[PDB]
Amino acid sequence: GQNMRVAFMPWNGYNFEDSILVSERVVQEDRFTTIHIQELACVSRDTKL
Amino acid sequence: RDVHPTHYGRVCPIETPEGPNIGLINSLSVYAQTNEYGFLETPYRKVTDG
Amino acid sequence: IETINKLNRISRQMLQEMGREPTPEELAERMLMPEDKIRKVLKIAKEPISMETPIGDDEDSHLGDFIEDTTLELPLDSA
Amino acid sequence: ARVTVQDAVEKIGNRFDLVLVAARRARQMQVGGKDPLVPEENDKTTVIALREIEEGLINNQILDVRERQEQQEQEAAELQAVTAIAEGRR
Amino acid sequence: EEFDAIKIALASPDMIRSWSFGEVKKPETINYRTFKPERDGLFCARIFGPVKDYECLCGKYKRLKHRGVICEKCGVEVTQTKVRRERMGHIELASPTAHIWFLKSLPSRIGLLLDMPLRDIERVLYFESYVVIEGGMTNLERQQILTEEQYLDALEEFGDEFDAKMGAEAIQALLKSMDLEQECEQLREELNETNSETKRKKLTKRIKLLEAFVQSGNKPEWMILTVLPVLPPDLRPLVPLDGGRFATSDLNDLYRRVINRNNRLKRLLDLAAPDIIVRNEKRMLQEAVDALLDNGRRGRAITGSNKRPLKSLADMIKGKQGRFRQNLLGKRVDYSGRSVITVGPYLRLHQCGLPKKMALELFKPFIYGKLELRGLATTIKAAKKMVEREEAVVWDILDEVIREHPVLLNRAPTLHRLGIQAFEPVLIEGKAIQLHPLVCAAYNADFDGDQMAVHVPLTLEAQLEARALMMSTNNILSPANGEPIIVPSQDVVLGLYYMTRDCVNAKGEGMVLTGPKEAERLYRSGLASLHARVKVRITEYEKDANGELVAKTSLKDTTVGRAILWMIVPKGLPYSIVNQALGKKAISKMLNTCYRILGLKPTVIFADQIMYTGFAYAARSGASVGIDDMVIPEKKHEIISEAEAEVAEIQEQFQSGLVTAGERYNKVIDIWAAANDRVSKAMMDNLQTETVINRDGQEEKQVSFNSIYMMADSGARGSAAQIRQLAGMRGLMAKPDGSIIETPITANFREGLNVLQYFISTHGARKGLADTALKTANSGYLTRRLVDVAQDLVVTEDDCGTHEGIMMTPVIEGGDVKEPLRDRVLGRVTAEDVLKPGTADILVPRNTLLHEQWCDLLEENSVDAVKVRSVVSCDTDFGVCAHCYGRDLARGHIINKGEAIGVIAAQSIGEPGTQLTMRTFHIGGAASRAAAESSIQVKNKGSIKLSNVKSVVNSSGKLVITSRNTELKLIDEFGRTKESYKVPYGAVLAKGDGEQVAGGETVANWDPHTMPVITEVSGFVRFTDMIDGQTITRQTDELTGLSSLVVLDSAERTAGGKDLRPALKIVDAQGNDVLIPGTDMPAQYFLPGKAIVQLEDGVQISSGDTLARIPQESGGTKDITGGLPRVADLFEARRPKEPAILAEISGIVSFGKETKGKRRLVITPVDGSDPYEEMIPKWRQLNVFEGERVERGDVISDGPEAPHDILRLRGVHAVTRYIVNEVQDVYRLQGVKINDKHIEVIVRQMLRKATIVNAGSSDFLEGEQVEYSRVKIANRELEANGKVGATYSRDLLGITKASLATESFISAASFQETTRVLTEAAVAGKRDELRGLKENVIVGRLIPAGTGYAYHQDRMRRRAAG
Amino acid sequence: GVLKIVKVYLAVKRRIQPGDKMAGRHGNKGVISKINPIEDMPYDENGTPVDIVLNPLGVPSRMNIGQILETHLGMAAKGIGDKINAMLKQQQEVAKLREFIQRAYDLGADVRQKVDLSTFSDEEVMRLAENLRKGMPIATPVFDGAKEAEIKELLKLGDLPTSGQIRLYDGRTGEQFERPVTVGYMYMLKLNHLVDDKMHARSTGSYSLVTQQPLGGKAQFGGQRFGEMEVWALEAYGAAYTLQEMLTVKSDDVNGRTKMYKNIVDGNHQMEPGMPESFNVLLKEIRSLGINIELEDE
RNA sequence: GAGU
DNA sequence: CCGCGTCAGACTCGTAGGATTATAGCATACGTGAGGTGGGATGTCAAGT
DNA sequence: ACTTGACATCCCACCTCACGTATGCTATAATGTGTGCAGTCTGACGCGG
Ligand SMILES: [Mg+2]
Ligand SMILES: [Zn+2]
Repeated sequence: GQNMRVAFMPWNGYNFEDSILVSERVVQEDRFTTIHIQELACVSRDTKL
Repeated sequence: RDVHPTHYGRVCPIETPEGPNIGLINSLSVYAQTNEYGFLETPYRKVTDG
Repeated sequence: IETINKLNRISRQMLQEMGREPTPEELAERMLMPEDKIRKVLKIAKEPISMETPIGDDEDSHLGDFIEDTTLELPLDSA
Repeated sequence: ARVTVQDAVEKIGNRFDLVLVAARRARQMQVGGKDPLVPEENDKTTVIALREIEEGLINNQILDVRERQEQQEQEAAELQAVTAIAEGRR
Repeated sequence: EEFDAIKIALASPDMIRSWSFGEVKKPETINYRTFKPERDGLFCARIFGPVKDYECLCGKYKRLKHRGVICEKCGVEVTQTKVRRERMGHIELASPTAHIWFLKSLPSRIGLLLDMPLRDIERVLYFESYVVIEGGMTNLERQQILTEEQYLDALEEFGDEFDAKMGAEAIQALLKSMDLEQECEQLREELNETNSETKRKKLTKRIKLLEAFVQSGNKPEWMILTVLPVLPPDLRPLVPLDGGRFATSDLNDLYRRVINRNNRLKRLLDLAAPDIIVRNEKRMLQEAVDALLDNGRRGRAITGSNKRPLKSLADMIKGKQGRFRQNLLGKRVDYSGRSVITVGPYLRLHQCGLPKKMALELFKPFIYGKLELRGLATTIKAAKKMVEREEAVVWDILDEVIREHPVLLNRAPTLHRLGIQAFEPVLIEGKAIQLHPLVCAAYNADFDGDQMAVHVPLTLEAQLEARALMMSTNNILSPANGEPIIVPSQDVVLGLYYMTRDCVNAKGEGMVLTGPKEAERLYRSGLASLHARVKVRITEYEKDANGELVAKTSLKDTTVGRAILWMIVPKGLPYSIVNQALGKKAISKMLNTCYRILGLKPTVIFADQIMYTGFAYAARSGASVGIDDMVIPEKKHEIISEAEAEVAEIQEQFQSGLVTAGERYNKVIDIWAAANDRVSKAMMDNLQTETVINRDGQEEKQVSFNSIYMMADSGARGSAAQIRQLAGMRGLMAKPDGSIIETPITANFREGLNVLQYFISTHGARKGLADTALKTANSGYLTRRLVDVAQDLVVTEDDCGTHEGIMMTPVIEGGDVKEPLRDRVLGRVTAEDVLKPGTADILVPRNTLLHEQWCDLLEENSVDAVKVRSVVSCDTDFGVCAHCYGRDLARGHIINKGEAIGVIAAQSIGEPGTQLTMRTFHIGGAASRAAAESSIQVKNKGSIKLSNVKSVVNSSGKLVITSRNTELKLIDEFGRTKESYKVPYGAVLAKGDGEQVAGGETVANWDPHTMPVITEVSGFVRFTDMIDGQTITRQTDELTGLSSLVVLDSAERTAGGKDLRPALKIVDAQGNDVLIPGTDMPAQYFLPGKAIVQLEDGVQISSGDTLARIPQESGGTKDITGGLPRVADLFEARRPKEPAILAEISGIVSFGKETKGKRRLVITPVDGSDPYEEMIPKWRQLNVFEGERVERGDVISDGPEAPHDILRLRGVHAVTRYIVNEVQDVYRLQGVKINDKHIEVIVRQMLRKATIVNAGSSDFLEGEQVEYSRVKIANRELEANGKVGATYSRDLLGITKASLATESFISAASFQETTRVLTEAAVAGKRDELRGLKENVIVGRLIPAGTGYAYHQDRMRRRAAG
Repeated sequence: GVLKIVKVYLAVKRRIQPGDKMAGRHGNKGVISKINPIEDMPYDENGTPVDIVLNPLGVPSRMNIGQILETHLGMAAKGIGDKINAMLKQQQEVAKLREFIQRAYDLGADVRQKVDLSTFSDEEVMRLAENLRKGMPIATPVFDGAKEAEIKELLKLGDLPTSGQIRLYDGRTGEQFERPVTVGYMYMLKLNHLVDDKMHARSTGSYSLVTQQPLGGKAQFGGQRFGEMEVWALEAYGAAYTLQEMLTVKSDDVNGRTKMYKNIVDGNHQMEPGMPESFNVLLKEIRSLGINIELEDE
């Protein structure tokens, strides 16, 4: 994965119960962005129709 | 399912799916392998007279 | 039924000669029948698989838990 | 109210009654286009019904009162029509 | 077709003809290429209806113009396809076949009607032997088995008159010919002359079957099936997968085989086939039929082509994956969405974040309506096109609909009713749902990827019920206990704690402030810390009696922080509340008091406030968790090494041999326990305080600000135990099972454990997690059972006017007053007035609901026992009274008439079980219990006064207790029972009766892991029946030749030493039985199973010297492990393994007819003339001396009391009392508080049935088990008119049986035993009147509870009007 | 039966959002609640702003303290990177860089692995420096790991507080937090659980064949099962009409759901219920078993 | 493979 | 009291994809669904009505 | 606003055709067999014996 500067502290209930507060800087750097290669299949069948 | 002293150096006592699968499926410990008869074995160092 | 029987007896031989499978063309060759007819028989050859078939490898679903009724014009279209 | 319908609850008595009596008035607003007493301020009929009963201007008994009244007026006026059909019948 | 009832009976074969439209002659379904239905086949259009709407087979006739048109060529009727769900077909069975269900399912009505065992019938049916139907000849009559050539030896000689046959057809015949009417009368006449007990019981059963049969009008010949009905095709449809492949139901394959074999039978009949093959075919026919109905009941079942057993009709109904539970009592629903939860600090109490794309989809139809009415879209087609593009406009319309709409949030599992709550949804970007922090506790939800469902109540009524009844803001209180569910958690608490906590000097110590606002101004300028001690001028507000404003104006001493908090506090609450450093404790109390005194809306608003505050200050406080924040106590290795070196000394001193296994184990474990607690408290001191830095030379102290420690004391997260494992010593754990390991973990997670230690802990860890899984399904199942039983109980009446009630005490169970009267009784209606000599002769008016304030007044009086009107003692039929129930805890007020209290109770009681399993199973990674039951310690200075014991003074001089009935209480200044302790058998005492104990002095003493048996008299130990191998085991060493005898129990005993009761007889210096002082017993102390006899044969014991110690290892489950089944069992009314016995009526009892050691009691009543003789086991221990004047339900035997017996002797109130307390003991062990009223609800459901002695005008008679409701209905009608009376007695059924007994057979069928219940009701011709809940549920009707009360009572009055 | 087929690969660049699933190696896990603008997040005296803010209250009751150790060692690892990066920007001499680096490795009085540098060529030296510019990667092996004192020792070489706590300035207000907090680098991961998949909702779509109930799963556009549990909840309330909705208009009643749909568009919201198909399923299966069940008229 |  | 038998055992959701069979052939009689062309039924137009 | 007749396009029904379908007949002698997994739990109420 990737390593970030974490600060252990309670925020205004954004870190409530194991919930996570995180920086826009993470998206700025493009860290934790996944590539997902999804597959789809198109099938041309033969009905008696 | 429960944790046997024999698992020492053979299976990780600490790697298993939580829930009804637990106790059933377990990862092979690091250095561990299967012996001749498919029995679990662990490499150990000899100590000769002290 | 008798035609199906021919099919499978020949199938064994052909797999052993080729080292693999029989394509409809190659099969159709050896039988001297029209490929269309062969393919038809291949499809018709499928036996009833059960609606109650546990689709879930984990006893989740009896195939039925998939099947939708396309007969039903949708409440969208009924409106 | 908006947050807590408890005041309206207290005015009627029972929770369940409040819900059903309110539905009947809210339904009337919807159906008959019956006119909302307190200025609307774009509340849903949920809230409209709630407010009216909050102030105590709707009661199950007065809802039935309104029904009795408008039904009596209907019969009075359609005396003319139902009498023609009635003479026909015998 | 707007209906009243449902009746179930045997289907007549000709009734089956009636429903069936056509006969399925061919096994074929359809043509292989053209998938149209075949002629007389399984999917036949001529029989079951047309495939496609309004279009016949051959396709000449289509369109609505043809309705009821009957195509002349093909014979296809022109109609709706829908008919294929409702037309039945049928099969003509050539061999009448018996119905499997009425054979193989117990009891099997055929077998019981003919009083014939299963095997006989089998051999008959399977054509192994013949049987006699009708014997003109006296030699043989009904039901005689004949073999192959016995039938020939019979036929050859007799015949003519002699009638017998083989198989199901023979049984059919015997069924028609048996005389329905005559036999019933015969049996009662039989009864009239002579009735030996068990014979009369079975004869009674049979009478019941027979009478019920002919009243229902069900004909026995119907047991045999001639016509076989065939299920509609749509229910067993045949469908193509898109790949060309097909799927067909298992019904189709069973049915096909049925037809195949039946057709072959037609062929064999026309061919006149030989007997052997004809018989074989009838076997096969029977198989196929019975496989179709219920496969595998008959033994080895038909499998799938796979391997998998074919799924029969029975499976379809019955299974949990069957129709009932999967499709009927619950289903998949539209207008719902599901996704991940995310925190919404900004949301208000009644709100929730609803993702854009989710809500768009959900609220689709609402969108279209408004789109068309506003004219934004020409028609609905264009509205769809306009939604699927998605412009700005779309969002606005969504906004308007969502405005004032409430939506439901659900979390599985539905622990209780608040698992679904209503909120006003607020639209947000993103795909995540936002949940309000406060309500996380009720859903038991936490933010680690949990998902929630969001359903939409669509109608005005749904909307109403959601916002009014289900709204978050409406429901703060647990229906379970009266207390709040929606409350501070974690961070909230932490921030609050931060502010309220006070600190030495810091900034601006001793500043005097004009009002609260100044405080915050000071903090924000950095001219004062919130921790700073301050004088503030503040006006506390007071509620008056009528509800006015009471401003009081002066000097308060608080912190900055508390001044800020007083700002949040609503107008009229006293300062006292915020004055203290608030933890989880103080927080909840504030809310509670606020609710109860102030009221609803204010509390709502205030609760929200407190939430936000907490977040804020948590954030500025800046609390974190560093390595040094976990403080290793200064003296750790010192205290450890000392304990270690001393334990080492006792192990070396082991080889010397004053060291049994028991003593050593005890010694090791105890030294380790004491050392860890030392370590714990030093770690806690260190962490707890630690502000002892020099004030420029000398030092000082105050409450330090350690973050972990703050979380501990705040109750934010940590508790002491967890802390201990982190910074202290991890401690001892549990091995694989019950075994507790000798060497503990001295290290902490701070240090890090090693190979060995970490490995050690894994056992407990894995065990714990496996428990959280597998042991919770038991609790879930249990709960569902409760649910099912508790459905019909609803408030129908306000007050029936009962004077009866149950006397509730403050529970002084042993050690303290664990739950007082106030807590047990709050919000209940009272029955009667209680008098006590008190402050001025207390009297308290009855029929009164005791509110909080009533309670306060009675608290000052200190009444002990209160008769309170109970749910059980309710007079109301089928349900209870508003009064008998009391407060609906969740609402705060009297319960609403109509609300379903039954399910209320069930959910509350199932909820915690399910929770208290899961929690200490995934947080408590090891195992231990508080079992240092070492010494008693009197807390406050008072007199010592004893109730119930008889002690015997020894040589060392201890007051040693030899009684099982001992308590040790404490008297105060002017004579009362304040403190209470429970001391077991063999306990040394210090001060006896009368003498004064000074503060914290040791008055009692006993060693925990060892109950000694102590002798009352002196002299030589004489051995009786303790031979080696039979009853005792030699353990002997060398040295001077010492040993320790172990007297083994039943398991290790050989077959000859079963009855041998080992004893230690008390003989004197002379030989003869020295007798205990004043009493007749020659002292023979019966040493129990495994009694390790230290003091051997030949050592003169002084009076009070130990003869043999008895070890009892309490490993210590605690948790909900041992608890769960115990609870379940009390609720299932299950007689425990050793039930004690009681006395029946009053009067002087006595002995007589004594077997070896089998005690007998002949109780002859002084008033009652009759004597009751009851035999008693040899090994059974007696509590009683001899002649006493007893009352009914006098306990004599040792053990836990059997619920049934208690019911019978004591009656209702006492049994009910026992259940409540005994259950509550378990949940009190876990500290989960639940109101007794719920337990009471259940018990009333368990009392649902009674037993009749004596005939009414109705269908009663001796020993019939009829509903309590039907008895009271008979009462009304018969007492008013006259006729002969009926005597009744109440009966107790547990859970499952009670549920199955209720007159709602669809209810019972939905529960369990689907097959069985159906058959019983079918034979009974039972008629279900549909008053209960689940009935209407399943039919998709209006529940007769609450909101549905109105409509349901309307139908009831419509029953009276014709 | 199949004429032809085309496989198509979609490439989605899927960006992190709120509701995605993230965890550390220590069992501490969580959902993204909000993504804050850089300004909102606390910052160092140095001006370096924070990346993630994790709740300390997740620590003590879960009893994984190793994540704290990782955080501290993680800051010091980056502290190494800090100083090295600085001397890289400041060019300087090979020798001096070599000195710093080697004294770093040989930090432990008790270390096994002795990397006496010396022999290394200038190429390899500056090359190595560049690599450790990003923060030096350390190896605590299992149970045989780095003691707390050696970690403290390295925090001096990072020139940062040995307690691993720093005083933080709130980027919103400018107010400091009253006490220092534990800051440092921890190794985070984004799970295979994407909120993208977890999102799903259904109004109307395909229904079940036999029971005529809504199907299951995002795959069929299926609806959620409102189970007996949920039923129980409704029952606890007096909520009869909502329940009836779930039982009929929302599921197996065809005429009812279609009619109520139209009513909703029209602004009625009247229910007018029908008979759920499941119940008819029930009737017919019982009669197949030769058991007569009739619904009796009043 | 999720969580309670 | 042992016997053996019978009946139970959480909640929701989420993700991968379905076939192996052994099997003779045919000559004849009968039925069932379809193409290819004429009669009858409506469709479209142009004037003239 | 309407009808009439001419001429040109479309819809319904019955006939010959061809493949598809149903059932019979075969002769060295062949004649007592198949077959698996289910289970382990576990307290439980119940009848049978
Ligand atoms: Mg969770
Ligand atoms: Zn037709």
